[PDB]
Order: sequence, then C-alpha cells, then structure tokens
Amino acid sequence: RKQELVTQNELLKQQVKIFEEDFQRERSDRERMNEEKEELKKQVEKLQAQVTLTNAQLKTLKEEEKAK
Amino acid sequence: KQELVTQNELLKQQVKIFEEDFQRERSDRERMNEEKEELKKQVEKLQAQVTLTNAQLKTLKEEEKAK
Amino acid sequence: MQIFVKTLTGKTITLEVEPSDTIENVKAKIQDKEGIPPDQQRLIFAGKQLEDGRTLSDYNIQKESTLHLVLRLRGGMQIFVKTLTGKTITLEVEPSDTIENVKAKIQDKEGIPPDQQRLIFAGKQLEDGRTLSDYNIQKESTLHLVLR
Amino acid sequence: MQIFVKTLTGKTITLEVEPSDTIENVKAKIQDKEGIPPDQQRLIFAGKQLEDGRTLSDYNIQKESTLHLVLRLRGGMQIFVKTLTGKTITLEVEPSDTIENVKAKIQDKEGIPPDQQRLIFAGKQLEDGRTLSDYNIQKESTLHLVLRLR
Repeated sequence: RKQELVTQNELLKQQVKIFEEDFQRERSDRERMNEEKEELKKQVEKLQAQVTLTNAQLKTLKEEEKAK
Repeated sequence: KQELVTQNELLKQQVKIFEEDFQRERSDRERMNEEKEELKKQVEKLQAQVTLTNAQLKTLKEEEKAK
Repeated sequence: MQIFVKTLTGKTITLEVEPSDTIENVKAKIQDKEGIPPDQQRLIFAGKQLEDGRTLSDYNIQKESTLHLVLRLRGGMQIFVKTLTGKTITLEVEPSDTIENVKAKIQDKEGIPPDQQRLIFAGKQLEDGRTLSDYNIQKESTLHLVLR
Repeated sequence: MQIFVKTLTGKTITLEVEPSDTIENVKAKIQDKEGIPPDQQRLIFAGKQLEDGRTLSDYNIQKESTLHLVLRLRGGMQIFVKTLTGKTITLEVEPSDTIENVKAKIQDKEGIPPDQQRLIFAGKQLEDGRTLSDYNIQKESTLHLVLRLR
C-alpha cells in the first residue's frame, strides 16, 4: 500500500511536470503568433497608407488635367 | 502514509488544473490564428487595391500622353 | 475563525475568516495577504475542489483547519509586452492592475527596474497611478516597452 | 503474449505483443487503438522511463505485465484547420504524416468521415497519398477544410 501510493505519487508528479512543460511550450507558441499578428498589422497600416496616397495622386492627376 | 494519501489527492487536482490551463491556452492560440487569418485577408484586399490604383495611375498618364 | 492555507511547496499562511465567508472571499483574502489573483487559485479540502459561491460552512470547515492551495499556470487575462529588440513577454494581469503593478511584473520576469521602463499603448505613454482598464487595455492587447 | 497499458485516467487497454518488441512498436499499437501519436506517449515500468530503442525483454517485462502511460497534451508540431463555418481545429501532426493521416485525425477529433473531406492549402487541393512536407506545410500553417456533400 505504501509502495502502491509512492508509485502513484511518482506517476502523478511526472504527469504534472509534463503538463507544465506542455503549457510553457503552448504559451511560447502563442507569443510568437502575437508577434506575427503585429507584423501583419504593420503591413495593413503600410498598405492603407499606400492606397490613400495613390487615391490622392489619381484625383490630383485628374485636376492637373482639368487645369489645362 | 496519510500524509502521502493527501499529497496524491492534491497532485491529482494539480493534474486536472494544469490540463484545464493548457486547454485554455490552446483555445487562445486558435483564436489568435483566426485573428491572423483575418489580417491576412485584409492584406490581400489591400494589395489588390494597390495593384489596381497603381495600374490606373499608369494608364491615366498613358491616356493623357496619347492625346 | 482562524484557518491555515498550505501549498505543495513548504508554503503555509494563516487567514482571519468567518464560517459565513464564501470561497471567493477567501480567495480575495489570499490575494490581499499573498498577491495571488483569485483566478489563479484553486482551493481544496478533503481532496475536493471548493466552489467560489459556497460558504466555508457548506464544506464543514472549522477553525484550525488546513485548506490546500494549488496555483494555476495562468489566469483569465494576459497581455503581451513587446521590446524594441523584438522580444515578447506575456503577463498575467487583471483589469484593475495599475501601470506600476504591470512594471513590477516586468521586473519579476526580466529584471528591468520600473523607473527605467516606459510602457506605450496606442501612441500614449502610460501613467503609473492609472489602471489597465483606465486605458481600455483588453485581453491580448500588446504594449510596447521602451527603456530609459 | 498480452500486456496491459494503464493511463492515469483509469483507462486500461490490452495489447498483443512479443517480448523484445521495441517500446516504439508498443507506442504504434497504442496509436492504432487510441487517438494518441507516439510523441505524446511516455511508457513507464517498475519506475523506469522506457526508451523507444530498447525492448520489452530489455526491461524484464513478463507476459501479462501492466505498463503506465503518461500523456502529453501536445507534440512538437501543430497545424490549424479552418472550416467553411469559421471554426478552427488544431491537429497534432508530424511532417511525414500523409493527407490521409490528417483526415483520420480530423475524423477522430470532429467525427467527419475522410472521403467527405477536401483539404486546401495555398489555393491547391491536397492529394491523399502525399505528405505535409511534400506540400511545404510547416508548423502553424492553416489548411482549409471544405466538405464534399453528395
């Protein structure tokens, strides 16, 4: 019984350690994914600025023409 | 032995807690992937708008030259 | 009523409670003494998990009883903090955390003194006496850490 | 020879083995029977963490011995599978898993039969016999699942 309970003690401790390691790896992957999300947000910002600029250039080009 | 009995029951609880914690972390990472995928769609739409507007600029300049 | 709370480490503390106190109040008391958020706490008695809404009387807990505290690996709310070097750290926070509380958590993880930390969110540097909720900083928001 | 494998969950399965089966072979039997990849399996006997390259004979494991299976919640590589309805499925895979294996994992997780599944990656529909590495499918890649309903 004490050998049986020490056996379960050992197996339970090992299961806890594995689960804690699994969690830390999942957390690390989630951090990386945030970083990738943040770089996508910068790309969106950059592209929105390009579209805004080109739209303004298009309008301007048409007014430069009418000014002829 | 009773001290050992208590530690095994606490350890059992810790196993169940830690699995719950992992499953929440996994669920959060999945939702983050969905958020990434939505941003990738926005990037795609925006890239499409850039190629269109760039192309319109170039052809306006060419149309004006041709007159 | 006076109760012990003990972890799987050697850690043990004493709490001033009443038999009418709910488990959620006991968790709030543990936060006050020990700095452990309630959402990171699981309290155990006779091998079973105590529900937040129940009283101590509901589990037949008497004075000089020992409750067992098992800490979670996370709570409900995380935020991300990005450094200039592209490193990310994630912090376990509550919306009631002050900016100084957040800086102390960063010191805990990375060793950087709070007075040398500047936290930025939505282009604004964050003031020490204000909370996360004051800036509408949500779950999974990203703050930027810049060093003085 | 028939041994037993016991999870901490209380689940006992019974396996048909031969002495000097590598622990690797026993883990494969467990994956055929239960949903569990070998990299999420850790087998223990007589307090010894059992190594994949050594054998049942190696560990003095007699005819109807019981092994203890400790489980991981994840392995080394995950991919995401997005459904047409917006739901995400995370799968525990290996780069040499076939598309057939991936569809079987989706079945085990979600209950959708494999011949009903069409998997898409990078605007290309994925062929059953090929592997994830064949398509340049990396960890944290997102596949799209579309159902073929007749």
